[PDB]
Amino acid sequence: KSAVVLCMDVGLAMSHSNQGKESPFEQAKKVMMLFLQRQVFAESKDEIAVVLYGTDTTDNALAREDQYENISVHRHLMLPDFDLLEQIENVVEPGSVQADFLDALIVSMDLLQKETLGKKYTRLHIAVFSDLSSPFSVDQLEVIIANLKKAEITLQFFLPFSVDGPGKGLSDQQKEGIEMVRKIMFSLDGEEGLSEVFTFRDSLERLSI
Amino acid sequence: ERKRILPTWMLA
Repeated sequence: KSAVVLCMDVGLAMSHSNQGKESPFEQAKKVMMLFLQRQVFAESKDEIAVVLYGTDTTDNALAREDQYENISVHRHLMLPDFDLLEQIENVVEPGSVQADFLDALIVSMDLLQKETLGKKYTRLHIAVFSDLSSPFSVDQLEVIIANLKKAEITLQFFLPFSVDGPGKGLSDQQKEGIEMVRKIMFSLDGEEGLSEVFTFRDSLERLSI
Repeated sequence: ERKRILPTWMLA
C-alpha cells in the first residue's frame, strides 16, 4: 500500500473558465474523482488524503494567527470510499481566496508524518494540482526539501498548461511558480526530477504510475 | 519574505 496526498488548489484563479469547456478547478476535480473511482472500484489498499488550499475557511493542525491560512484537510489518510466520492462531488467548491502552496505542502507533509506512524508503506506521495497563480513564501524551503528527502516522499506537480506553439499568457507569478517547482524537483531528483512536472491532461495516468 | 513557523518535527 502507498500513502498519497492529493493537494488541490481551489483558489479563485482556478475558477476562471477560458480553456475548453471546463475551468482548471473543474478539470482538477474531475481527475480527482476519476482517480478515486479507479481506486475504489479496484479495491486498492492505498490510503488517500485530500488537502485543499485556497479555501475560504481554514482547517488544519498547523493553523494559527497568520500561519497556514486557507488550507483545509478534507480527507485524512484512509482508504477511499463512496462517501468520499459523494462528499467530493457535492461539497468541494471553488474558494474565493488564494493560499501559499508551500504552506499546503507542509500541511500535507505533516499529515503524512503523523498518520503513517508505525505503519509500512511502499511509497509516500504528494500530488499537487495548481495553476500556480498564487504568491508564496520560500522561507525555510531548504528545510521543507530536507524533510521531503528524509521521509522519502515523492512529489508530482500537475498544471493546467504545458511548461515546454503559442505562449499561453502566463503571469510573472505563474512563471515564478514554475521555476520554483523546477528548483524543488531538481533538488529532490536532479534532471530526472524535472520530468515529474505534468499537465492536467496527463495527470490521471501519471497518478496511477 | 513572509516568515513561517515549521512544526517541531521538521526541525529535529
